[PDB]
Amino acid sequence: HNEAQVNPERKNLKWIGLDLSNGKPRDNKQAGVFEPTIVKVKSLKFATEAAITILRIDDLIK
Amino acid sequence: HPAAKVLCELADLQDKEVGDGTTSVVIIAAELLKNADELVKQKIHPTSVISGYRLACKEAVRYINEN
Amino acid sequence: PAQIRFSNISAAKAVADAIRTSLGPKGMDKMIQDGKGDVTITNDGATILKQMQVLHPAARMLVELSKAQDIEAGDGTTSVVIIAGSLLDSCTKLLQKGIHPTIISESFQKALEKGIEILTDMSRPVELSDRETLLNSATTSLNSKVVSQYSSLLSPMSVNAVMKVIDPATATSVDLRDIKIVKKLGGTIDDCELVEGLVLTQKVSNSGITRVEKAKIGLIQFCLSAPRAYILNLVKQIKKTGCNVLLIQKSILRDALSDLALHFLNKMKIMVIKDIEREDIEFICKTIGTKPVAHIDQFTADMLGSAELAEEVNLNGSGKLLKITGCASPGKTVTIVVRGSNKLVIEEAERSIHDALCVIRCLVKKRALIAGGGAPEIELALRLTEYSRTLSGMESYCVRAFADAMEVIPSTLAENAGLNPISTVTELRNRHAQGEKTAGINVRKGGISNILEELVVQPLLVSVSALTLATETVRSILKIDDVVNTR
Ligand SMILES: Nc1ncnc2c1ncn2[C@@H]1O[C@H](COP(=O)(O)OP(=O)(O)O)[C@@H](O)[C@H]1O
Ligand SMILES: Nc1ncnc2c1ncn2[C@@H]1O[C@H](COP(=O)(O)OP(=O)(O)O)[C@@H](O)[C@H]1O
Repeated sequence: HNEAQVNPERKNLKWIGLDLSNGKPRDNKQAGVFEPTIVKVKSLKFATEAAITILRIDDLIK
Repeated sequence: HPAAKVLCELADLQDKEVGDGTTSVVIIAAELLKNADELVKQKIHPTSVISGYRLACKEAVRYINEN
Repeated sequence: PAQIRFSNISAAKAVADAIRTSLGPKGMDKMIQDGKGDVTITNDGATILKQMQVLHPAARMLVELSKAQDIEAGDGTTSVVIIAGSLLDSCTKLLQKGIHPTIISESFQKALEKGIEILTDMSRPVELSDRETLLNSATTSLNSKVVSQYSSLLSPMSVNAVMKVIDPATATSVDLRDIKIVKKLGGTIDDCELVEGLVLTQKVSNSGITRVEKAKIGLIQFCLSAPRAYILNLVKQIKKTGCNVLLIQKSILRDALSDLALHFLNKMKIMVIKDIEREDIEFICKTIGTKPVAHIDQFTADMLGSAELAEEVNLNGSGKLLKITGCASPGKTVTIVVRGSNKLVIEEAERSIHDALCVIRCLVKKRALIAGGGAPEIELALRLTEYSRTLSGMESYCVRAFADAMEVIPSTLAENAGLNPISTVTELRNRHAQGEKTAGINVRKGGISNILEELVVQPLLVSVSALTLATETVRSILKIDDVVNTR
């Protein structure tokens, strides 16, 4: 994914997934492992919210 | 633990929202908490950390929506 | 003597420190598991103090400070406690320096009067009614929350209730008595409406007529009881007087209206109303003008109330309310019809309305205003220090210590903003000395600057009352010499 940014021509190298069978990097859009965008986006939102809420609850002494 | 209570509550409501992702959201939240604790150990106030996390999420959803 | 003064100082400072970091819009929230399984999660100082265990007298006095500041103005509840803690810590040095507490108390009183007069004379007051600036202050208070999108639905209605009756109470100040409040579960937030006079929200179920223009109103708290001697007499009295709307009080027995009594009260189809909260009973009595009499014999022709319209109309579709207008002296507590299917749009709406009514009354008690964000505190810490330099005598050091202890509020405000507290508070002090009054902190934009970009703005009375109460309580604590048990 570094080459997806430094190299402006290797744009279609971004979906290199994790091939759990052979344990090697693998183009994953061709492979077909897929996730709904809403799932990832909203999970990121909730992870951030949970981290923020726990991190706010700090100013205690015990 | 009350913090565990909050984390499990967020995981459960996320499950009720979309379904898959509870384990991923819990793992990511724990990793963020560990890293933020390491940061605040270095004399960075948690409010700056929280603002940075919010900015990072706001930028990450935009990056995903374009790629 | 001093052995108990030190204990009081330590206890008060400890109970103030436990809420020190909760100040500001970026206030950090707390979680104290002191109880029997209490999940404490909030950043409001008042609730933390009132839920905190109170064992030392000094802690009780500080909680009383919080309560008095809340009732007086409703804002800066944590501010007064933090100021009191800072003052106590500052005067600890004076006490160990050999100054008798009477000198400290007198110097604090002089500092109080000087600070009050400097804070008000060169502040920014409002001259005309200027409902625009009241709306602006409300928006600075009513936005950035769940009720932010409902500001244009809640603040203008409160402002209209204010302009409807400019109550000449406490120097023509709009008090807590504009137009009596009601609220009913269900509906939507858009269903809010302003009423004029007494309004009933209790359940009524009459299949006949309950709508008469000359709505005579009676209050017979004496209901049916299990022994005919004192059962049917009230029906005859009502029939002779001709009352159509008579709320029922169950202060005698639960069986307020039995089947036979209801059928006897069904011949005129009198309005039946139950479950009236006691705090609103006297408000309703003074609204109608009738007396809260629980005796049927005392009930006479002079007991008849005044009304113009009384309908059990299903307002907003499914909201059954009884609006009454043209009474003797209505206007018990500002009306906001809290309608909403959601739970949060009820409790948060009511809390925001209470904050708005407090701040509106706060600005009408005195028409001066100051810019928040630590500007008044640094201004005091500068001007009172200048005074103490000009002030003679040995109390000058006590006045200087008072001024210095007044610096905590901007420091903690900036610390909760993540800035380096010392550097930013002293930079603000320099900018304030060489500049203008309105220099404050920009907490939620990452920086320090003037108020014109910020315009947080708060009424003068919140700061005035907080300062006055904090000084009075530190005076009282300092004058304490011993506490004795075994009454
Ligand atoms: N064929 C696959 N190859 C690699 N990873 C996969 C595959 N199928 C699913 N995953 C992984 O499963 C994860 C989501 O499953 P998970 O969150 O454990 O489900 P649940 O939320 O029900 O526990 C994703 O992070 C995804 O990477
Ligand atoms: N948006 C803001 N920008 C700068 N300062 C603020 C802002 N909001 C509040 N403040 C300051 O922070 C203080 C918060 O008062 P606080 O004691 O927290 O009230 P309460 O105890 O009712 O929550 C106020 O005195 C105000 O001057």
